[PDB]
Amino acid sequence: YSFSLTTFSPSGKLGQIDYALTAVKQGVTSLGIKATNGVVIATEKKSSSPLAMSETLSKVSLLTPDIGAVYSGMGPDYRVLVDKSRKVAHTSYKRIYGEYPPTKLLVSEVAKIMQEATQSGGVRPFGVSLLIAGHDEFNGFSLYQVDPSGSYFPWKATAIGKGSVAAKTFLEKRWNDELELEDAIHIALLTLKESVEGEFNGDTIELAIIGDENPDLLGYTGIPTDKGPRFRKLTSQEINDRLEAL
Amino acid sequence: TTIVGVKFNNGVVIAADTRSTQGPIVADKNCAKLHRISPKIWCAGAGTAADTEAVTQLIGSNIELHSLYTSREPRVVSALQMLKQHLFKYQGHIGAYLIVAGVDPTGSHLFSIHAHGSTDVGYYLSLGSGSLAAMAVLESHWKQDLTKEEAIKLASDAIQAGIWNDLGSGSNVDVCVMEIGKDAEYLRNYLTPNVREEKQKSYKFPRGTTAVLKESIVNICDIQEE
Amino acid sequence: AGYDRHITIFSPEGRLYQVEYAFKATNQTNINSLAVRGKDCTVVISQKKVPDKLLDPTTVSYIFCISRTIGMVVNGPIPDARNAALRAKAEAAEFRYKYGYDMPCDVLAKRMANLSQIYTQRAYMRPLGVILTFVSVDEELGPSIYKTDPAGYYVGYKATATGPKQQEITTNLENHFKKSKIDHINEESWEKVVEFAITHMIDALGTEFSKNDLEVGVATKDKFFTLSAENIEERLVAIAEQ
Amino acid sequence: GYDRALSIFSPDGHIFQVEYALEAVKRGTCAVGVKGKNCVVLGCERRSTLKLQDTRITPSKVSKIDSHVVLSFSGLNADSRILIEKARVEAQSHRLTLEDPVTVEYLTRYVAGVQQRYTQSGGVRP
Amino acid sequence: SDPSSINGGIVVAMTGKDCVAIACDLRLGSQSLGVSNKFEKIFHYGHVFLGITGLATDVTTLNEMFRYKTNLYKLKEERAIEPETFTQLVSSSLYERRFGPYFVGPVVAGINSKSGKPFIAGFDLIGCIDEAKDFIVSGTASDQLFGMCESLYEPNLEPEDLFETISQALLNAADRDALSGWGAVVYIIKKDEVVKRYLKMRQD
Amino acid sequence: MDIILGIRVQDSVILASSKAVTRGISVLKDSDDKTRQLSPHTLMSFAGEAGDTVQFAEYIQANIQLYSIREDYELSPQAVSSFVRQELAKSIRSRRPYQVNVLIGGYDKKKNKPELYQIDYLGTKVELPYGAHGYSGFYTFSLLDHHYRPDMTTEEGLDLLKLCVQELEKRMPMDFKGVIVKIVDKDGIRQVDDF
Amino acid sequence: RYDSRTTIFSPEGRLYQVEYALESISHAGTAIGIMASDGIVLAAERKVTSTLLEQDTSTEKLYKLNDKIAVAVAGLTADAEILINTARIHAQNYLKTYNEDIPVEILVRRLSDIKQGYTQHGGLRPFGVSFIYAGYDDRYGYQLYTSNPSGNYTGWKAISVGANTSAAQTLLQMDYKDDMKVDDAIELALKTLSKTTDSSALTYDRLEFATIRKGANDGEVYQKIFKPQEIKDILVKTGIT
Amino acid sequence: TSIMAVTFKDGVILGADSRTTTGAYIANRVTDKLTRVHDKIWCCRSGSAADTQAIADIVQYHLELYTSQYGTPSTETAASVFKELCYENKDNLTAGIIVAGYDDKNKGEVYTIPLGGSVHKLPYAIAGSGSTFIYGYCDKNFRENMSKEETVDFIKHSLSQAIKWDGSSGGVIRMVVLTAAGVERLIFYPDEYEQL
Amino acid sequence: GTGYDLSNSVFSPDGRNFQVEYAVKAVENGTTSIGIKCNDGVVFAVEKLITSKLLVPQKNVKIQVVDRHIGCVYSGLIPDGRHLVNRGREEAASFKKLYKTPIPIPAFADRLGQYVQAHTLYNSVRPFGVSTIFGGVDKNGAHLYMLEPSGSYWGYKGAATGKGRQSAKAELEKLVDHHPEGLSAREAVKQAAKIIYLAHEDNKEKDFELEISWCSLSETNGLHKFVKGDLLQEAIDFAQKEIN
Repeated sequence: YSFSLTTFSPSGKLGQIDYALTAVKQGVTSLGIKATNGVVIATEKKSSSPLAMSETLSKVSLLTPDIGAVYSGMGPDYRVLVDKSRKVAHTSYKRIYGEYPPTKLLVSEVAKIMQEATQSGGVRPFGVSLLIAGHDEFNGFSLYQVDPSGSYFPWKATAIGKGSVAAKTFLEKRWNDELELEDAIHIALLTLKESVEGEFNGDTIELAIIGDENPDLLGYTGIPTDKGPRFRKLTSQEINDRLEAL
Repeated sequence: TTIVGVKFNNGVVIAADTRSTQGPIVADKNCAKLHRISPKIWCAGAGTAADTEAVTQLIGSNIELHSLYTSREPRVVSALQMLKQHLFKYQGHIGAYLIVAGVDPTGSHLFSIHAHGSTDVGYYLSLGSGSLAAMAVLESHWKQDLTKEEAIKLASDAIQAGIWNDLGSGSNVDVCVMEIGKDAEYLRNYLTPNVREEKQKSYKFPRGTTAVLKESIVNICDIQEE
Repeated sequence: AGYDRHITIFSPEGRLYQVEYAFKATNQTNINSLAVRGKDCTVVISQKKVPDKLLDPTTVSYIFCISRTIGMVVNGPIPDARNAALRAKAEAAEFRYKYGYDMPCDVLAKRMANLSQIYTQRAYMRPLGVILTFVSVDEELGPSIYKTDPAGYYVGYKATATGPKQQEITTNLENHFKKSKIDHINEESWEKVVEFAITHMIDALGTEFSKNDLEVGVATKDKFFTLSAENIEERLVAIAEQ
Repeated sequence: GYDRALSIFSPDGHIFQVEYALEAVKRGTCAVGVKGKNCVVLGCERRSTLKLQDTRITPSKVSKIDSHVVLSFSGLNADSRILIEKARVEAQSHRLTLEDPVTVEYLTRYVAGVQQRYTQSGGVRP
Repeated sequence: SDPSSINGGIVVAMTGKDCVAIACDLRLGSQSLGVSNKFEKIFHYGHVFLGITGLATDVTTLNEMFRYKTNLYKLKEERAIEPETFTQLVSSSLYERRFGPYFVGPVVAGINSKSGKPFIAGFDLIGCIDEAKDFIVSGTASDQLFGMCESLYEPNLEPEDLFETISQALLNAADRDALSGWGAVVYIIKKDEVVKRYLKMRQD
Repeated sequence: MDIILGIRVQDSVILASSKAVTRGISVLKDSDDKTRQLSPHTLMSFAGEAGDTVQFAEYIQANIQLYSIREDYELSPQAVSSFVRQELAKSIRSRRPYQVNVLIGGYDKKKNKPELYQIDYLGTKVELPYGAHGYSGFYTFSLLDHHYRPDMTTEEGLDLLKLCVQELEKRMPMDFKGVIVKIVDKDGIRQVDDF
Repeated sequence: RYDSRTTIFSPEGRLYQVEYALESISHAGTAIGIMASDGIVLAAERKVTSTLLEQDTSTEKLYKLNDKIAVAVAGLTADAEILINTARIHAQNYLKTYNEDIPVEILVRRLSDIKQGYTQHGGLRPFGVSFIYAGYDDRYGYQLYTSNPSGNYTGWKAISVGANTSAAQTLLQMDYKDDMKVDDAIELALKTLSKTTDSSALTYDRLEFATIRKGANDGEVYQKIFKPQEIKDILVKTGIT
Repeated sequence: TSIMAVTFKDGVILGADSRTTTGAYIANRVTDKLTRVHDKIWCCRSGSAADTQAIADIVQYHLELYTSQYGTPSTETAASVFKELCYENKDNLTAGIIVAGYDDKNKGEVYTIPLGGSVHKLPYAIAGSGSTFIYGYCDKNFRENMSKEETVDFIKHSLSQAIKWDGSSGGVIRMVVLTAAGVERLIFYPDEYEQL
Repeated sequence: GTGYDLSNSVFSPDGRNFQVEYAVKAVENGTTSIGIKCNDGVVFAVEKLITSKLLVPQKNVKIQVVDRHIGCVYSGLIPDGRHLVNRGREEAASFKKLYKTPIPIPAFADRLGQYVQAHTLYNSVRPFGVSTIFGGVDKNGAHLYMLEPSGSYWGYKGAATGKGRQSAKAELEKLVDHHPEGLSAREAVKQAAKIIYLAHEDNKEKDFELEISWCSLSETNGLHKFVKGDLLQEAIDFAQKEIN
């Protein structure tokens, strides 16, 4: 029943999908909050030893300059799948469309890599549920959750991982229909400090935004006609700033 | 077309004209001959416009993919080697001539690459139709070690001689200055040698000066219930 | 109950029992490795345990030269040690001619790690039981240590240790870095950074070492060499003498 | 018995997968054939599931494969549907080769042929 | 004749102020035989118009091919493709078969519903972006058109003055083009609506 | 083959096909068709190089027939023409190119309107009331404008078609030795005997 | 026992895996088509919801496969996703080859083979998707079908798939009218959806709607997906809100 | 474009003309033809410039693997990779390559690899198009087991005659000295060596 | 225990692959193979049991040659060891074509260890179950390895495997004690024989035949060859003299 990708259950569904979901819940807590001019995405880092460099873990990886991600679930699965995601994005949708793809479209490709890893029995699907946030000039700022069940959902605010259930009511309570990015950045840290305490500090919590265009990150100038990276990773020093004013 | 590169101490400049000719007729008066491989690598195209355009795009996506993968700054050095490989595979059945230059942490580099897969390094290069006309200007007027100032002046001078003696090189000069650890400066239409001459009559007339037979609306959108 | 007789089939906790029994196969040669960062070098010192006298000791090793600037230290078993070493070498070669420059410590460790994930992704191969730690001084990152695990998890480090008595090594290192308040050793030639790694390992294990019982690989700036037993010996009386 | 798999034979010499395949035929609608001397009549039960079922566009249980051979079925309706289409590509192809329309004797072999093939193999059900 | 343009045909695209036009002749030829008087060069997908010049078999084949490519996009994103984006789509279809290649010279025309800004483009055989917004011409009368257009071109004519300017350019050129001479259809394109107006002109 | 014509009138479509089959310097047979039905109301004539003609006609015949059975409903002439164009335009980029050129006439029974579609070898669908390939189109296109009207009866279309055969005969070295004249109407496809 | 792979039958000539695949369907929300000679309404219900699930920016249980045929989805949305792409690709292939927008029958028959094919061949999983195909073709006019995950099809005058199939079917056939109106067809879908679904109030945000009509301007075929606000207003009219 | 490599007692010194011509147009005048494939193993390139570069990079992929797994390659070992590649790619490529290197136990070894690809151990070799002008002076003026000064002077002078008698030869005369002291670059400029 | 055999890629909880350990047990039932490395050579000797006294004597070898300079002897199943040497001849031959030199002994060690490792890594093959002692002479002098069915190898001054590894490792352990210097290859021929003679008291039910081979830099021109004739008889006399 539960226990092949091939076998359907009496009430249906594959069990491997359910067990892969279990994996996510053993993960770390990542959460996203949509503001009216951004999306803030936040997660923490752990590594066991403190002798570990924390700036070497990849968990906030830009897929494109327009679209950042986090995960909860398996660490190994992330790096591989981020790698694959990027590769597909240029083949199907940057050699054709001529620019880095839509937030909606790219979320569908990611789901399609998962889906292929469910169809082929003896091959497990990815351990991760990602949050993929981005911007496009048609559908605006957007936020998604793409599950290891190969389905994706759009969301207003969401959290995934172990601490998800505690975070979601904070999100219900504290979300309002009109927010700024700066009130979202503070709400993001506040909620994430529920997930852990005794170790939360600006050098071990990794937090980024997909906000407004920044020509500061564009790296070539004197071309006004294109936009710069929507994405911005905030440094360790910024994360400490926001944690003091909170 | 004409393309030059001038190596200087604190970076490298790549200049190329805006006109594109496909036969004896001018395809475009203004259209870019500075294609973007990566934010710190730029290159200009010569030869058949289609082959250069396609190649730059193909290699460009791979070097942006590489930057993310190696989690460090895009090398000029990566780019050339990968590009060279790409060129080899067709066996010279692709007609791309390029000057690629950039700044990376290994420093500034200025390369020439041919359709065959012959590869060269100098401290001053050119390729294209009007390469012989610019080459003369570089060898004489260049010396080893330059400031920003002298490099930009010498680059626009070479294209400018290009326009005046080369048929396929025309119109304006677009210059891109890549200094080591600084933003590329894309200075669109830095130099004009000859501005436009206007036409001497107005050619706009009333309607019915051109005959109509039928007038129709063609669809482009979906109707409602009205 | 199903769920380490298969590579891919999950447990009802969302763990892969079989993959984790590979994190537990790294004790099979029962050696310890330490690699630490100096300020112009990366040092790795791992045991060389030559058990028998029928063996010639100079072919016993775990430190492999991968490339001009890249070494790798293996903890865990020999058969998989060699498979790890050829793939990293093979990839080192591929990167240089394809992309026309040397291979950094990150680029190699990420690629092997992704490769481990692929081997766990299919049910047509197994994971290996070996822990890989890459050592180098990188072209623009300087001293770098990247540990690639059997699942394909990687994290960088100031210092890492591996093996059965790894926990005993880990407290000694933690206390050093805590007290110093730097992420480096400030000794300014590699001959004393090597001495420092020997020093901490004697205290942790409680054992003396001798010429045959250590292996030392040294990543120096822009070059790499693994030290003979008589050069290790010079280091060992340097410790004893103060 | 030896229904765990198709390729393994059976002490009893009956491949179970075929026997159960027959059993499945009894699910579907009755079809009857009766020959005359100048006619064949091919009739079938067309069982109506609900009164919301169209007669506008809903498939008949009888399908012409070519313009003078007729075919009814009994069985798994899902399975019949590709069996009828496969029968048909060959059938038409019969004219490509010979410039003769489809002979009924060549056609039965072919339909038995796609089926025999599926049974012989192990990585398909009959 | 030449192997990439035995069957002729001409397309001309101009820019006006917040308007485009595109126009073509309707003669199909096959060597020296004029075959059909009605046979359009220009086709459209949503609010972007495309003429495709060249060897006549490939005009028809890419008409179908592009419709397949556009419509896959439209349904999936739930929104129209834009004539900025659509440029790079032609460029990849043409380059896929560099060896044994399509023999066409397509010319886009169109106006964005997110800038309100005219966009025209040209492509060769294996495709290129020719991103001038001067005016873009292709066809067998390519040579003829580049001059006729240039002479008349004043930038930023009003739409109804622009209809005078492109119809006139096209008509003179056509009489003196061997492989086109019959009929004309002129598209005057605006944001709001698209008016199609066939000319009345001479046949040869 | 050595003569191929098409003229479309008020309620029918008229197609003419060469009898002669010229192979080297000998005419091996002087009374063979060069047309095959696609459907009971869609008729395709063919001409071009020998050997290409025969296998192509039969292959297309198999496909249109197979669709007709599948949907249990016959495809409209408009559909049919685009199918035949697609095969030619693919072949011109394939290993073995055809030189089969076709005219496909059909009495469209959904638009209740006669339609003639000329299709050349390279692969060009054009809707046209006239049609012909080879050096037969190079005589009879000129002729057709004057003597045609906006419409006429099928009888007057028959006589009009006979006039183009007479023009060809006089001025073209190629022998065809009479023509098969087939009409495509709303009630089937028939043969009319004509000199 | 026989609850394994697909080659094997049960000695009762049952393939357990097609039977279970049916049962997959009623663990995703109700989906209803009702055919009328004035048009077809397709109406669907969300499987679950929360107060910060965004569902006003996109549909994800109503997909256009082409410009005259569209589908409602009930079942696993992952299984659905691949089959919708394959359907849509084929829909345009038909367009390229014949210059006609694909007939409803050819499209259902294609997908019935494909579903069947994943059960019959290899080791691949069967699909557990029910698509209500609602189309127009100029042969049969207006057409409704639905396809089983089993890989066969039947034409309908009304059908319900998804959760609560039996009840939702019963209320539909109870008040069905042979000629109907498009407007009444929309009303009968809300009336049924209320009693079958265990959500307390029936909200616009728990509904997706699309209508396919040729009677909203003739000469042309108009696919009208209702936006949230149109859905929100029509609940008022029927007095549920 | 004339290239050489000439053995002596303490080693082998490679010589090369830094002129690269595509037709009458000098494509570049300061592009040297000395390519490292290993520490003690270096290669000279003449013939078709594109073709030779492509062969050259693949020999190093092999020799990267060679160093890592199998201990250092010998001068002989690398020259075999060249021979193998040139031979299988007979009709796609003509590469005139001189491979030379220093071993400790064997001193300098020179192998010319023809256009067609073979291998030919020689105490001195010359290849290319610029090499058919200096043969008679190479034979007469050479002696075995030279001293280092003398060997440079032999290479400088032979290559100086090449420039008088070919146009594809020029630039500056490059040398790479391979000895146990290391790898050493040497250069002269035309102002000096036409007074010879 | 039970479980985690029946597969050859399945990890045990202890951290092992059971079936791979059962390989070594098959190698133990195989006949005794030793190698004694010497200061300018290597000597390989093997105990070839006599099935019945109808066997042709000195016409069946478990010694096989690889290229023209590398000796191999396997213990374990006789045909498995054959199959693994054939693959080895093709690999040594590809190396030889490619580089125009004979293999290094470290080179071969790497390559063989990858082919044994490949069959422990996959689910559709049974891992090998042979050890194979091999070595020869190169530029860098003499070298000796013993490759276990686990795919493990190291150099050895001296190596033994088979039923007689209990006796043989002990005799070799005396050999290093009496000679740390190296021992000439000639005197090791006479030594090779005594070692086998005492290792044949673990397979005492049957009779044996002694075959010695060698490869020596200065007394065989770097080449492997069978030791026969007078050299082979002297070793017999040596072993016979001291056993009684």
